[PDB]
Parts: sequence; C-alpha cells; structure tokens
Amino acid sequence: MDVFLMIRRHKTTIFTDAKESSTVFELKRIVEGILKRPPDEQRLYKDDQLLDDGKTLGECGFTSQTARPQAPATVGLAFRADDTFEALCIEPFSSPPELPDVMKPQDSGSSANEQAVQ
Amino acid sequence: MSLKPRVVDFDETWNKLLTTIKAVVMLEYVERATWNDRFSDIYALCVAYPEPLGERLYTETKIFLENHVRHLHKRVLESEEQVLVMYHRYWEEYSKGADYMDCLYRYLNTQFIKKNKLTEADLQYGYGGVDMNEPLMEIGELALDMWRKLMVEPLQAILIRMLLREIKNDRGGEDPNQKVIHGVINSFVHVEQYKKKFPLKFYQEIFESPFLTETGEYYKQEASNLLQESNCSQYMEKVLGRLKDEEIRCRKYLHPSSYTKVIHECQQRMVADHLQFLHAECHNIIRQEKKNDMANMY
Amino acid sequence: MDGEEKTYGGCEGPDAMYVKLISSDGHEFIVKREHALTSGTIKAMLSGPGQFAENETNEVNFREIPSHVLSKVCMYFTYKVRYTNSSTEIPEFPIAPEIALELLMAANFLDC
Amino acid sequence: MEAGRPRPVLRSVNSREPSQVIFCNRSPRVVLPVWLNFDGEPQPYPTLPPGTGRRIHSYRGHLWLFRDAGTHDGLLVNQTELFVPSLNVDGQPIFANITLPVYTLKERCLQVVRSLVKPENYRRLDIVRSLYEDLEDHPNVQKDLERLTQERIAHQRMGD
Repeated sequence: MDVFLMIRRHKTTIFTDAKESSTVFELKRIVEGILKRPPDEQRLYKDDQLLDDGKTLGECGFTSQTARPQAPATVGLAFRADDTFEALCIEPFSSPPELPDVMKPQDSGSSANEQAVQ
Repeated sequence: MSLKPRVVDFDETWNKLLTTIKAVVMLEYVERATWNDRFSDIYALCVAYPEPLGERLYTETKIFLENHVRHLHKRVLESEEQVLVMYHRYWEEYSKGADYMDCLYRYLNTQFIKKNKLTEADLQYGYGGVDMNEPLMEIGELALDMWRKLMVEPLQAILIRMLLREIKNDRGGEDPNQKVIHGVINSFVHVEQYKKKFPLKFYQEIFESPFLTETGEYYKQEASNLLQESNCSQYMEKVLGRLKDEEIRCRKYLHPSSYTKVIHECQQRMVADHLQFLHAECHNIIRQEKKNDMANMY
Repeated sequence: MDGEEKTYGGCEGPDAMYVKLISSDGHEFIVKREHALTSGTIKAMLSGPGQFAENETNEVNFREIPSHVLSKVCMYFTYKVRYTNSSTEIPEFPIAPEIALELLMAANFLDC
Repeated sequence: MEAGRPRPVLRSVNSREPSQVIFCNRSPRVVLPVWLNFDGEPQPYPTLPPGTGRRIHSYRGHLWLFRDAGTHDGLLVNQTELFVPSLNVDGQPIFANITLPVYTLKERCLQVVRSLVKPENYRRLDIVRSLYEDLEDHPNVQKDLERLTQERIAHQRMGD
C-alpha cells in the first residue's frame, strides 16, 4: 500500500513516505509542512515530465513495485519565482571512488623479489 | 577529516575539545555545531594511524576529571554552610553533563574496551580510594568510581552534625528549603561507585543514623514539656499534628526509603514510651463520650 | 482532499518532526526524526547539546561522510524503521562494491 | 564430584537426561550447527538448508550454537546466541529456531564485501584504513566462545 520516495532539487533530498493511490497534490502538502513554502509555487516532475493534480502517483508509475525502502523513486522539484516556472535542475551526488585492485577477484601472482619484501 | 585513516595531532584538537567539555560541565552553553564537531573529533582521534589516540585520550580524561572533581570539592567545602547548596548545583549540572558524555563517547565505548584487564586482576588497586589509575570499563561506571573518594574527609563528622542541628527543629528553627535539602541527599546516594545492587548503604550509615537519634531527642523533650504543662486533651491533637508535619517534611527532604524510618522513630517517641500514662487516660476517655478523643487514641 | 484525513497524519508537520543532516560537501538530507534516532551518534546529538535545545532546532554536521555514502545510510533508516514491528517479508539491502568500504566505515562510526 | 568448577566454563555437562529437540532453520542461510562437547570444543554437524528442520537426540544441559556454514557468521537460536536443551514435558519436543539476526549495517556490509573480495586484496580496496582490520576479523566461533565466557561470568552474581 505504501510507496517510499525522495523529493530532490539542488543538493537537498527529503526522504518521505506517501500512499500509492494518493494524488500528486497530496505530496506537495507534505513538502509544505517541512520546507514552509506554499504548494502552488512548487512543481513536481517524474523524469522531467510535468505532473498535474488530475493525476495520481500510482499512475505516474510510482507504484510499490519500483519504489522500495531500499531504493526509492526520485521526484523532481522546481520552484517558481511568481508565475514563471524555474524548471528542473538537480545537482548530483559525488561519484563513488575507483574500484581498487584488492576488491577485484584474484589473478596470478608475480615472481619473488631479489631483496627482502618491504 | 575523513573516514579513511589520517594523521592527527593530539594536542591541537584536545585543547579545543577540553574547552568544549568544560563548558558542558557547570552548564555553560554549548553550541549545536560544536557538539556535532566533538563526535567527529573523538572519531578522528580513534581511527588515526596504527597507534590510536583513543587510549591517550582515555588516560588524559581520567586525570583531568580527577583533579577537577577534587578541586571542586575543595572549593564547595569552602563556604560556611552553603556547602550543600553548591554541592546540589554542581551535582545537577553534572547529572545532565555526565548523560551527555556517555552519549558523546558511545563510539569509543563500543569499538575499544571489548575487553578489560580480563586475564589478570589486581589486588594492589581496584577498590576504595587510591591515586592509581581506575579500571578500563565504560564512562558512567568510571564517573561513579572517581566520586567515592571525595567523602572520607575528617570534615564530614563536624559538617553533617551542624547541618543536622538545623534540620532537627520542626519549630523554633524554620526552615530549610526542599530544593536545597534534596540536593545534598541525592548527591550522597550518587557518590558511590558502580555496584551490583542498591547504592543506598552509604547514605544510611553516614547521614541517616545520626539524623534519626537527634530527631528523637527533640521530640522527647517536647513531649515531656507538653505532658507537664498541658493536660491529656490537647497533647493527642498536638502530637497527631506534629506527625502530619513530619510526613510532609520527609516527603520533601528525603529519599523514599527513609520516609518511614524518620516518621517511625517520631511516632514511637510521642507515644510508646508515654503509653502507660496514655492507657490510664484512655479508661476515663471511653467512660465519657468524646468522639474525637477516642479517634485520636485509636 | 477527499474523504477522512488529518493534517497531522500523512507525515506533514513542522520542523521538530524532521531532522537535518549536513554532508561533507554540504548536500542536505532531511529525514524523519524517528529515522535519525536509529544511529546512536545522531541520537546522542539530538539529546544534547542541549540545555537550550527546546527551540525546535535540529542539525547534524558530518565532516567525514559525503553524500553518496550518506544516501545509502538514509535508505537504511527508511527500511529499518518500516519493516520493524511487523512480520512482513524483509528482502536483502543493496551495497555497491565501490561504495562498500566507505559505507562500512560510515556505518561503523554512526553506531547503526 | 569435585569442589570448584572443573573444565572450561562453556561446555556441555554430561547430564544423562535426554531431551528431544528439533532444529528449525528459519533463515536464508545454510546453517551449520555446532555442539560444544564436554571439553568445550566445538564440533561440527551436518548442515541444514534454509527450508529444513531436523530431529536431534540431545541431553539437558548440552550447549549448541549455530553459524552460517560458508561464512561462519553468527545466527540466533530462539533469539539468542546459545541453545541449551531443558527437560521436555507434555510440551513434547523443544524447538530450536534458527533465525537471521538483524545485523548492523556496518556488519552486513562487511559480510557482503568479504564474500566479494579475496582476503589478499582487502588492503587494495580504497576504503577507510580502519575498516581493513575489521574486514580481516572475520566471524570466529572460538572468539565467540571467549566472549561468551566473559559475559557469563558477568551473568553470575550473588543471589537475592
């Protein structure tokens, strides 16, 4: 019945929960309590697609089959200045480092040095 | 800083940390940011290089606490019967501060000291006051251990006796506050070391027993005074009221455990040694009607 | 909108309800207070400083944990709180290999 | 008997009284049951699949612990580290339920990484240095025994 979400815009993420069969509008209300800005200014996007309040979140494809507590779905968020909308732009999370030799599985060794091992 | 193993200098971090630790004790305001920083500080210390800063930091904290609580005891002692008052405020600020430390330290506690000096046990130091380093077990237990030493001092016989002189009066010596009396009394319970059972032994032996005997004498003198001057019918109402005041006082000053002990001596002092006189009165009281007189007897 | 509802339910609520986490590179993570309580270091922060902390002000600063690690930490919280106190099936939890060393140190620090 | 406690602390006692037990593997792992003999030495037994249960003829006072067969990670029996049979009653056989413990996130990650990388290359990974030592400290029954022994002494206290 529940779907687990992350609402993201520009290096901020909110971990939130919402019902599968609830409206896109309901989610804007959750955002208003925490961020303390009106729903009307906000825009919620799914894969850079504008979402309307005639649409519910299960229909957007945020069903519990793809949305998990382990890995949530991403909801895009934009604000408006007044009338004119800013549109999406999410700055990403830093890349995870290069995978080191040690974690790669084994491969053949090398012939012993002449001197003692340091 | 980072999760990855770094190089970290002890002393630069420790001075700033010491400054923060000292604010938390005596309840001067620590900031949110700095509090967060401290958790990171302890972490960086613990992980850095093969040789951990963790153990260096453990000795260092132990010595710094020892000297500080001692020097605060000597400062607290200094006042002329406002000793109890400062002991209460240092204990109250401390209580919250010690809760914060245990919290702050949780990572050190978990990862390091998965073992004590398991293998061997000293009989050279390990119980009672010594200047030798105290066991390697966790922060709360350590805190309780440093505290037990303070109390022994030859100052405790006169001071307790003089403090008691003020308290034994329930009239003609009114009154010491609930906040002040309480502050001393829970400190006496706290200032014992980690035990497997009730701390309360120290409190009963040092404070409770001289307090009880002296409380007896007040009542003994008062009861004889009233018996002589006043008649039977004025004594029973007044002693019932004197008991009513003792319950109120007990509830405010003391620990639950002594509520009963204190009143139990006073009730016994008023009637139970006078009973022979009272038993002789009762027969005339039953012959007359007097509902209230019989009720007070009963 | 429709049918029986409550303001307070639906996980809408003031700033005391949710707690703020700051990364190393300054990325913000907003989680539910109950999630934040799972790690002991964070639990310990929120109990303190805290002689003044009855002001609806909550923050945690990481000077070691960047956002790619920290997100996996948040995911873990959402999962832990949701499955506990039910007998519903609980699947495994994803760990990327690259991230694994860093997720393991951050987990070890966090006391989760 | 002799006064004092002979033998190691964690060991089974040869109590002649039999107890019927059924082991139920409630977890996803292949479970390797271990019986601590009178000597306190761990003895392996045949492994059990995740779906399965098995009948065992134990004795009251015997000690058993359970681990992942491959990994040797800890498992719980009746929500605890050790299982000791007690006398059966009308109760019929005593059940030992092997369940996965809820591992700390850090420990779980260690487990996953350990499976993935050879021990020779723990050091090669670009992770925090302290973790390297942790990775090397794989689960060990003997270590567990030592820990349990110490905990047990703590458990012992004077009576009321």
